[PDB]
Amino acid sequence: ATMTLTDANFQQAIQGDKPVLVDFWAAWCGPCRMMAPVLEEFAEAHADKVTVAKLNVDENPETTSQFGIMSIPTLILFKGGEPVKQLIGYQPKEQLEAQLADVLQ
Amino acid sequence: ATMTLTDANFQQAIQGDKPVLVDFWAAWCGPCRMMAPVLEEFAEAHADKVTVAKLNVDENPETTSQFGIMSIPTLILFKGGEPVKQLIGYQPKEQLEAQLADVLQ
Amino acid sequence: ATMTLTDANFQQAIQGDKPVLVDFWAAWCGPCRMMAPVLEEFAEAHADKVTVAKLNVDENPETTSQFGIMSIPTLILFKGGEPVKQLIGYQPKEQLEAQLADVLQ
Amino acid sequence: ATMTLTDANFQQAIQGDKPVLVDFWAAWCGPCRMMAPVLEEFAEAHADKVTVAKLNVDENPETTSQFGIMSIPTLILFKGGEPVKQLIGYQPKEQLEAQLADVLQ
Ligand SMILES: C[As](C)(=O)[O-]
Ligand SMILES: C[As](C)(=O)[O-]
Ligand SMILES: [Zn+2]
Ligand SMILES: [Zn+2]
Ligand SMILES: [Zn+2]
Ligand SMILES: [Zn+2]
Ligand SMILES: [Zn+2]
Repeated sequence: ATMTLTDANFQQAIQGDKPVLVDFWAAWCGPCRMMAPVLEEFAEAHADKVTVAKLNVDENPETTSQFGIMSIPTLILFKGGEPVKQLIGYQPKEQLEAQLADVLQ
Repeated sequence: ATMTLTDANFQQAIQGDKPVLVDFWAAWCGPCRMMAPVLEEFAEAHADKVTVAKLNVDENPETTSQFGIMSIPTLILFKGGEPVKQLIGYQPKEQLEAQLADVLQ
Repeated sequence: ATMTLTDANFQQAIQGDKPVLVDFWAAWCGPCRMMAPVLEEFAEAHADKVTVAKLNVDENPETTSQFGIMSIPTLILFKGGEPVKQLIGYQPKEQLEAQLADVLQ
Repeated sequence: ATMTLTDANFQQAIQGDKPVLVDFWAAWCGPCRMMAPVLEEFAEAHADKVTVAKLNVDENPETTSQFGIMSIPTLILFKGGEPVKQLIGYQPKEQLEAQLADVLQ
């Protein structure tokens, strides 16, 4: 249920009418795998409030560099086309709920 | 030229006239000292469009908690009484300028 | 099941052959609260392989700066008095098992 | 003089004679470009004591995943056949000196 973003379609994605939660991940990132199902389900339950997207850092160096990613996983919540929150590391469902409580209001 | 905020006066502060760029810092912070001058100059050059302030996370957990802060430093531009943009880590002069050019007009 | 470390007793605590996992946490860190119980069960179940400890970054800026902490929760595994692993962010029970696979033998 | 390590020749390098310092990097890494000359010079000044190598995480997902890499860059010093110390993020030459020189004899 997650939208797949690329260096090419990134800007378009975040200029949308719904906040966008972007998962910066990689295949080599063990925690990212474990997190995928949790994020997918999170996406399914709140598609009415936020769009959850994923960006493969291995294939999109431009966007990853632009937002200064330092560690993988890293999720950035975009509102109005700007980064307003940056979640570092594994995010359990309870934290996604708590951190995006505002956009989910 | 850098207002000090606390849990007690924080709410009032972000409800002021000008947008407020809040630097959440900690004594253990790595690039904060290296950032102090950058923020001073930034404040000096944008006195009319923004108020630069600092919040020591070591002594103000409530606000730090509320805004889901995890990285130090974290800069959050408040406009409309809510975060409109957030930057983490060391932000040099030009990057600060490029990143904020769009939320200060 | 979890010893408390400070700037004053930190060096002594890591000066041994038995691995020590140090959770660098803060009062303002929501995730950290959610993880305390996961860390506690882990400590109890692997006391024979690793010593689990906590260091409150708000009160211990020396050690925290020494190891270059940038975000909170950060757990550092020490072996032979040197940091051999830095786990960034929330660590679910399974990630702790995976990540510390080596020491758990 | 730094070696380029791959999933193919990785074990062969870290398993032998002298210590091996591996720089896990990525094209999107912020401080990696800046760190390149620093790693090269530190390597030369301690060539008898350590072999310095680079591993692109994108191109070599297996080794990256095996060592639980999360932050880019991550430096891991291998002794015998295992990690004896890890550093994350940008490191100027004097920090590589302060952090690794003593552990290299
Ligand atoms: C061996 As030297 C020049 O780093 O003291
Ligand atoms: C500073 As040295 C251990 O390379 O003589
Ligand atoms: Zn939900
Ligand atoms: Zn300007
Ligand atoms: Zn176990
Ligand atoms: Zn030296
Ligand atoms: Zn010397």
